[PDB]
Formats: sequence, structure tokens, C-alpha cells
Amino acid sequence: HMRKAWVKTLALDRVSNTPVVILGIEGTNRVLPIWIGAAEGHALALAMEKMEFPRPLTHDLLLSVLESLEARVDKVIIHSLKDNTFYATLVIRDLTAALIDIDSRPSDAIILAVKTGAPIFVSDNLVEKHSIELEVNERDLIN
Amino acid sequence: HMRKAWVKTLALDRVSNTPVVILGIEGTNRVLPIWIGAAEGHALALAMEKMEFPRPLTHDLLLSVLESLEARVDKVIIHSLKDNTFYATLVIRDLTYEEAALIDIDSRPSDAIILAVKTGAPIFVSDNLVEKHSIEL
Repeated sequence: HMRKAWVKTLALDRVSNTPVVILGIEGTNRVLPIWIGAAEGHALALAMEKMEFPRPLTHDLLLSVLESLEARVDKVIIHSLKDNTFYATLVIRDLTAALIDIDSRPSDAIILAVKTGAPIFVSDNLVEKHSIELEVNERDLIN
Repeated sequence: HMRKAWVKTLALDRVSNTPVVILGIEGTNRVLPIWIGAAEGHALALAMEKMEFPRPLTHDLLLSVLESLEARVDKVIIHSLKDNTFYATLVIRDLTYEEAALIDIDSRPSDAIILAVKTGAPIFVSDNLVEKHSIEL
């Protein structure tokens, strides 16, 4: 199935210089990096900072729509890598298995997860094929 | 009490280096300029260009959410302006069905306009704003 992940860290990559996401894979010393666009980075940094703004940003709007339709984000699954691209599923639950799988970028799914506090899962297959494991010196190198 | 509107151009404000949406006003000679940030003007440019990517962008995400909950964008209103900040209303329609079954979600003008462009749905502006804050070409 799928193992639970959280957001370890959101860096700017020290060469290519775009945002990157390190998903920690709960229960393990493994992390999965996903390279996202610049705007999605700034949106995420704001969600991570749990940042109060006097105007609803694009994911606030989305969650309003969910709210308004008595439904709520449930969980968020990053499930495939096809040719340098990461496919995620945003699973809505309809407050009125009443679940809906909606296709999503990982960056979006991961933002909404942060804002709601709803869990993030990563496909087993991803973890095996595409995650990496850190020693002592490896992890320290990024703090 | 409010006028139809549309997106005339997405200009740069080459002083402040920042996008302005220039909304036309159906049946008049004046337009209303709304400043938005660059991330947002790029979102809007992509919509105006009206084209494909393989992956759903955030606003495509949101619409994709609407689809699934039997719902859709009905219209979009820019009602107010306190301190250089414009205040919109995404009105969504309950596609489970009437006039009272409409939803008034508070939204920035950036995301409102963007979601109307994407859907082909009518933008309006409050009589109020047009009176004080519109302008000539």
C-alpha cells in the first residue's frame, strides 16, 4: 500500500536554484525529494510558516469551495513517477467510502495537506525505487 | 446595480514592473485597472492563452474539485475597494439545484478573474467602483 510521509524540509536547491521538497517517510530514515516550480515553493513556504494573511490565496479559495460544499480534504497520495514527473491524487471526503480521488500535482496536494493537517501518503513503489536513505553525515549536511 | 465586464489586456506596469489586469466594461468607453502579483498574472496569461498542459495547475485543480462535487462557476463579482485592495466574490452554483442555492465565496480579484476566464463565465463590476475608479484610454 502506502506509508505515511510528512514534510521534513523545503529548500532552494543549491545549484539549479528552484524549490525542492523533502518528504520524510515516517517510520524510516528515508526521504523523497520532489522538485517543484518557484511559485509553488512560495505558496508552500507560506503554508509551512502557517501564515495568517488578510486575503485568501489560491489554496484558501479552494478549501473554501470544499468547505462551502460540506466536504474536506482527506489525505493526499503521491503515487507515481513517469519520466521525471510526479503524479499525485488529492482525495476529497464528502461530509454529506464517500471518497473522491482527484488527480493533482504533488505540490498542490502537498500544500493542501499542510493547510488542513491531513495526512500525506507515498506509494510503496515510490519509496523503494525513488526514495533515499541518510546516514549520520548525510542529514547533518542540510540544517 | 452592477455592469458586465471582460479582460481587455494583461499589461505590465513597467514602473513597478507588475501586472495589471485591464477589465473592459460592456456598454462604456472606460476600463478598470486591477494590480495583481506576478505569480498571479502568469496564471492569468496562461488562461487567456487558453491552452493545454498535461498536469492540472492550481486553478485547474479547483475547477476539478467543483466538477466532482456537482458544482460550477456561475459568475464573478468585484464588489469593493478598501485600502488599494479589491474584493471579489466567486459565486458558485449548486448543480444539484434555485437562485437561493448560490454560494457567495470571498475571493481575491486575481483568482476570481482567472477562474472566469478558464470557464467562460461572466465577470461583473459594482456600479460603485466603475463610478469612482474606472478611467479613459
